Amino acid sequence: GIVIYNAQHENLVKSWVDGFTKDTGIKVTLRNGGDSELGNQLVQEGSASPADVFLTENSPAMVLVDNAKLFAPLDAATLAQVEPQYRPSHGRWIGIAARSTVFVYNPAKLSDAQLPKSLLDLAKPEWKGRWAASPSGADFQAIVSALLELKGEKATLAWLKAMKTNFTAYKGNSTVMKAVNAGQVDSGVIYHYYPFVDGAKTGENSNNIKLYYFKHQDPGAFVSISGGGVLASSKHQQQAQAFIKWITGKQGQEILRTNNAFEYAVGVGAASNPKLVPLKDLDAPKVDAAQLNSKKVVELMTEAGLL
Repeated sequence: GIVIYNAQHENLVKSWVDGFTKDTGIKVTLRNGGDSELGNQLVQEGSASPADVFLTENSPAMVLVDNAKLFAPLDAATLAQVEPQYRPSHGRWIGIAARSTVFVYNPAKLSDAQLPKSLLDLAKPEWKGRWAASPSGADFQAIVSALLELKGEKATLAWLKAMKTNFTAYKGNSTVMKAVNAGQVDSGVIYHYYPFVDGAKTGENSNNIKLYYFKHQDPGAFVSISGGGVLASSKHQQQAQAFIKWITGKQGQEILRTNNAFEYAVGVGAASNPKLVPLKDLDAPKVDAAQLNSKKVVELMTEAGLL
C-alpha cells in the first residue's frame, strides 16, 4: 500500500482512508504531523523519502515541497475534479479542502461598530491589547504568507512589528478561541472551522463568540487551501495518484460536507457543510498558492520578535 505524510486533521483523514481502502483495497499507513514539520522533513529526505503522498492543512508547506522539485505532476483527470481557484496552475499539487481566515470576537467585549475594516487595521494603536493569535502555527503563518504575497515585504514587516506591540499570543488556535470566549481577550485571528467544531461537541468554548469575515478581497479574507500531492520518488505512483483522485472526487468531497470538521469542499460542484458561509460569499483575495513563502514568513516574523 501507500505511506501518507499527513498534516491534515486525523478525523478527516481517517474517514478518507476508510472510504479509499474500502473502495480500492489499497492499504494506507499514516505518518501524522504538522504542516511545517512534515514539509521540512520531506525536503530533508528528498528522493530518499518513504512518503507516497503529502497532505497539508495549508498551502505554504505544499509550495516548499514543490519548490524542492519533489512532487510528481498530478493526472489532468484528477486536476479537473477541483475548481481552478483551489489548485496551483502548474498541476504538481491540488487543493483538497479550504478554510477561511476569520476574526473571532466576544460581542460583550467588542462593539460591532468597532469591528476592523481590514486585517491591516490590527496594526493601528487603537487595536493595542485587543486581539490574539497563535503565531507559532502553520495556520497563522499561512495568513502571513498571503499578506506577504499581497502587500510585499515592507508592508508585511511593518504589520508584523505592530502586531508584536498590539497582540497577545496563545499556543494554539483553539486556545485563542477559548480565551476570546472567556473574555480574557476581546478578539482573535483564527480560521472559521474552530467554533463550528466546538459547536458540534459541547459548544462551551464557543458559546460567547461571534465570527466576522473581512470580505472585500482583504488579506484578512484569505482562504487557505489544504493541499495533496504525490511524491515523485513514490514506488506506488498509480496508487498515490488514485488516493488524491479519491479524496478530491465525490467520495472524498462529500465527507467534507457531512463530517464534523467544517472545512470547505473544493471539488467542482461540491457543496460544503450547510452551516458555513458559502465560499463564493467570502470574496477572498486572489492569492497564488504556489508563490506563498513560509521561509520568508519565518524570517520576517523572527525579525519582528514573534518567533
